[PDB]
Amino acid sequence: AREITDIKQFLELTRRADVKTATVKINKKLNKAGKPFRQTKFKVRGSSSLYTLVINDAGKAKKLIQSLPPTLKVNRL
Amino acid sequence: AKRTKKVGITGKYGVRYGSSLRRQVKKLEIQQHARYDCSFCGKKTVKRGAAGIWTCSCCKKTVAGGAYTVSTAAAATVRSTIRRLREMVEA
Amino acid sequence: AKFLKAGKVAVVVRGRYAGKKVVIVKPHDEGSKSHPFGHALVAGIERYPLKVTKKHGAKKVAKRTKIKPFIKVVNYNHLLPTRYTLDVEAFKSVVSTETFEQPSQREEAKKVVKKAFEERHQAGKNQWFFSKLRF
Amino acid sequence: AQRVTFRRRNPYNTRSNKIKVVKTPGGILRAQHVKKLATRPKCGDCGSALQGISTLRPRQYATVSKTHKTVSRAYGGSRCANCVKERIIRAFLIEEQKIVKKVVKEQTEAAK
Amino acid sequence: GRVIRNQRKGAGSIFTSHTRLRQGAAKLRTLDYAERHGYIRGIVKQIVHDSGRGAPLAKVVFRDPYKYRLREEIFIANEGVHTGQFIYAGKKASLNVGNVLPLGSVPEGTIVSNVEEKPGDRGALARASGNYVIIIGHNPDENKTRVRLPSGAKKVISSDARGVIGVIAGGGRVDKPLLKAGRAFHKYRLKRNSWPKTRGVAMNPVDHPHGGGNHQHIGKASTISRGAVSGQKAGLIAARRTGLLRGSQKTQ
RNA sequence: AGAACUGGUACGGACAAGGGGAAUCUGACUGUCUAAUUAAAACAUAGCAUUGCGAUGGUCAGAAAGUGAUGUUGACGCAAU
RNA sequence: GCUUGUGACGGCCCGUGAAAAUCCACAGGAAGGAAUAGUUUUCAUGCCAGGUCGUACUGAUAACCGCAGCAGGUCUCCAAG
RNA sequence: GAUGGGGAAGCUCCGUUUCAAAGGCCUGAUUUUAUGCAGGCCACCAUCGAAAGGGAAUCCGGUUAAGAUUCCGGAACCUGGAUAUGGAUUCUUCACGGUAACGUAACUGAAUGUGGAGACGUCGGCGCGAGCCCUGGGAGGAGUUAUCUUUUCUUCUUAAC
Repeated sequence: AREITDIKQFLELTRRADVKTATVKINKKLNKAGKPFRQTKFKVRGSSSLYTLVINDAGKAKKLIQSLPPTLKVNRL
Repeated sequence: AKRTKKVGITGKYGVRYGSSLRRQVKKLEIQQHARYDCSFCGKKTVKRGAAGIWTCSCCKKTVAGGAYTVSTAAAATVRSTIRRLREMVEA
Repeated sequence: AKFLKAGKVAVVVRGRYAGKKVVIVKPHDEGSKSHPFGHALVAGIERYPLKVTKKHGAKKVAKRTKIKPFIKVVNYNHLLPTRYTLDVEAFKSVVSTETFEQPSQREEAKKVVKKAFEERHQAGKNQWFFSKLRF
Repeated sequence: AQRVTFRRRNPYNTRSNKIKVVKTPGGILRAQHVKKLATRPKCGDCGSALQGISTLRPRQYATVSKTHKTVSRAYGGSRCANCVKERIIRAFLIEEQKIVKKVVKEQTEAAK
Repeated sequence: GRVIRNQRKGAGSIFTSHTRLRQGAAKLRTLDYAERHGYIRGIVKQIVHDSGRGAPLAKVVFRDPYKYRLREEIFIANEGVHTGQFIYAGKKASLNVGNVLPLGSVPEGTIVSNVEEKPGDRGALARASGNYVIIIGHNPDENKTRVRLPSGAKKVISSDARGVIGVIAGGGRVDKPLLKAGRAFHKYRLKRNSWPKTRGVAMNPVDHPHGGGNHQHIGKASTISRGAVSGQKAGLIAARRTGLLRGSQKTQ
């Protein structure tokens, strides 16, 4: 579906009582004219749409991945 | 540079259709495709679309007229007859 | 001479309030830094009061005689000046330069105009102004 | 160069059978059917296309929100600004002259 | 013998009019109380080209007085009318080109068109391009009026029948030679199946009475009596004078 | 477009691709037909002229009809030549 | 550069070159409505269902029609160096 | 092409809105009214008839001995219906901004009337886009290698929404 780029609202739709599954994807991409980095994508499967949240810095990944509720069945990689 | 001597627009028909028929056709197509002045805006923007319909490109004012002329000579006096006949009703 | 006075009644031909009459509160012939032209400060109304009859009674009369005003800056080129005049001796200091922007304080301007026009609509005062224009 | 074929069952090219060839992810050229083009809505008075209104097929207009179907003017999605602007002029001035017609009539007949 | 091309046009199999692109009949507004006692304000929205007609049409809208709606009317556009013109219909209508009035309401010298044979058929006479009928005298007694038809015939009709002032646009159309066969084909592709015409002398005796013979000659007398029978009315029908008529125009 | 050189003077090298002129008879031309022996100076075509008809009509159809074709027409039109 | 789509145009006409279902919008003001909350399901989200019929292959000097697997005929999209 | 009709001994023929009183429809009644009833109402006026005419909505990857835009996976949109959750609206009770063309996800609204789309000739050139064609660098594979060729061919792709 579409893509949303806000952290705070993203957690709201995780426990929105309609999301059953979610997936996380890792990509090793390039940037600018320098050395590459670690890139990750967080995907959430809704009832009629497939939301996503791309993050190009693994620094913010830690505090978010722990914030996922245990009741959410996550397909790691 | 006058490219063609005497046939102009009707020269597109080649050599066929005689000389008088082309010439008589030639006369009408000159004013059929010509540019007329508009009575509502006064511009050189009156052209013929369809048989006897004269439209103005600007202000979209379409005037009904002759098949090949905005105002045919056989009917220019018709409104002159009516207009001269109107005033006797009042005075 | 200059007939775009501070009590003049005009009609708006451009913008959201297209076809709704207004009253000129303050004219600006020399313009300003903002709106560098002949803008005019009007206080006209957006919703016209519906027609009332002898059969109407009590609450069905009060709701019909409801008026939703508005205050807006309009250029002279979007107005239709008339010879009509509306009594505006109430609200000199209501509509002014500071009345616009920070729309929180714009609200009370739209309130005093409504009540003032509510009083002026009762009885046969300015019947033409409060009649909806057919167009 | 790869060559494509029809996906529907009609073998003839018409306005309802327009074909655009697209580069499919699988590495092959696939024919993609295009729907017929939309036409701009037109003013009822001047006939010209009116701006500010979304252009789409007729039946599909039932899904778009009103923000693309109604400008905040009088005669919103039927007339276009200038036609409305002079419609106010024609209405205001003729009624203005009508009372002028009435006042002269009340004076001439009274002095008759 | 055989049925003839003139006989075969009665069954109407392939001779029907090509009435697909024709907007509609150009009949006048039906007479009503608002018309025979007063005048109605009305305006034409656009003028359109009809198929098979050399005269432009006019789409005039008349506000229904009985009910809240609009009625469109198809009028033959008299030359000199324009879109947005106020076309007036009724007794009290002024004398201007485009208005329709009964013949009894107009003084001597006026030429009109689309007049009614009877009071209410909504116009039968002088409907082609460039035609008009002249007012050549009134008959107040027994409410008649006689007029000059475009063919020169003088006919007397009721003063109550309506007619629209002015000549019809599209006149002078036949002054242009038709030149090509295709131009004739294009003209006749929308009117009827009456083109091209094959001479009866060329064909066989079965196909036409003129047919047969070792040469291209008619045979017996070509002129056919009016009291003849269908099947042989394929020549000069009740001809009065043949050859080049001599003398000037404007005959009595 | 031009200048030198060069090739047993070969060079649109294969394919591709107008014979031309003085006239005579006749149909003006484009076009059409005897699908299975006649493509024609035959038919058709624009042009010219004549005839009938103002609808309670002119021409034509039907066994009648409260039926039709021209006609969703009007003499600069329809119909017959 | 070829195929194709689209836009503003220009030329042509005594040819100016389809209808309806359907969908939407505007004028109008009926009717109802406040805050102790009434609308808002032509705003975002959530729930359910989408019935019947066809879907294989040829489409042509062997799958169709010409008694046959008969040099005949049969509509169309893509098309490189 | 069926009714109402008119012919015809008749099989049937004419017309199909024309000499037919030809229909359903929203508000209200509710609380035996089931749906009747009391008013506002509108009048269209059988049916058939073009899997290349108009037409609401989807694609990609893969999978059979023979199927796929139909099956598997993933990702969409439309229509009919029921119900809430969230947002906007409001004691200026049915929104604001911009001078304006107009915009902001929402941002009352019937009978009736009007307007737009559907809806659209052919030819000629021009502008722009896509598919393909030509080609440089680089990352791999295959071919030649008596002699020469930083050489030849090939993969480098992205959908509906």
